Amino acid sequence: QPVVKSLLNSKGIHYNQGNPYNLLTPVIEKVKPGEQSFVGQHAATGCVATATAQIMKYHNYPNKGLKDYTYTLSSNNPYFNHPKNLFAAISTRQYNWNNILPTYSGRESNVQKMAISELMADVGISVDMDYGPSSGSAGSSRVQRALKENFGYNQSVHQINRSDFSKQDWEAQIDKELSQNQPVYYQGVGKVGGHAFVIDGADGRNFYHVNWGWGGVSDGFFRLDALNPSALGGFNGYQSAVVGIKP
Ligand SMILES: N#C[C@H](Cc1cccc(N=[S@@](=O)(F)N2CCC(C(N)=O)CC2)c1)NC(=O)OCc1ccccc1
Repeated sequence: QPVVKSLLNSKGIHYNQGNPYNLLTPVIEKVKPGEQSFVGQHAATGCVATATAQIMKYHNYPNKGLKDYTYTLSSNNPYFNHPKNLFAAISTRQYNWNNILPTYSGRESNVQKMAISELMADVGISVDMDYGPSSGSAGSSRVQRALKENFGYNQSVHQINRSDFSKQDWEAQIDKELSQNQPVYYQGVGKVGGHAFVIDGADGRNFYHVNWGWGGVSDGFFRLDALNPSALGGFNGYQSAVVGIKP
């Protein structure tokens, strides 16, 4: 195993799901029965969209979108009135990656805040995001499609499932991407549900650096079968990844 210092940290890339990243997500319309109300608030960007956007910022690509996308919200969603359709005019987008900053603390211009909110909403719509105070997505299977068809990433983009490999071969896939200066999309499921994040480093002793997409919270080094962030209370089952992410 090679040693690779965290690729996202080297570029100051630290995104989150709340403000100002979610200023263009759908505004919540209903109160989930018996729950405290989130009406009038923008939905979370979703960890699937945050992890993908962090990878896209690392490559600063694309300058122009390739294809629009539309989908209909799941009728199960208790936060919006149905039927609810969402649309992103990605094919007309001129992404200004000099306005899409590596991280936001609130001191930024509104041109810069709207630039990252544009990307976060475009990416989220591209992966059929189930919006809410927390926002969910199928993850890897839609990330690989969206990066290729909507944003024109390389044909090398594809999803790999943990159940298809030995432990050695699975880690070898991750190690190859990192040594190519290519961060890796990753996701897993725990008792509380699933989460999507980014692998961008390796300690050379089977610990991997993780960017959970929570603005830096619990970021550090973890083993692939012990992805237990302290912010939870792990995402070690049904693990999948998207590799070969490059222009
Ligand atoms: N931010 C953010 C969201 C947080 C969130 C929001 C709502 C529900 C939820 N829990 S889920 O119950 F829906 N869960 C259990 C069953 C699993 C399965 N059987 O595939 C799917 C995942 C998690 N994260 C995310 O969307 O997880 C992507 C992901 C997708 C597949 C696998 C791993 C991760």
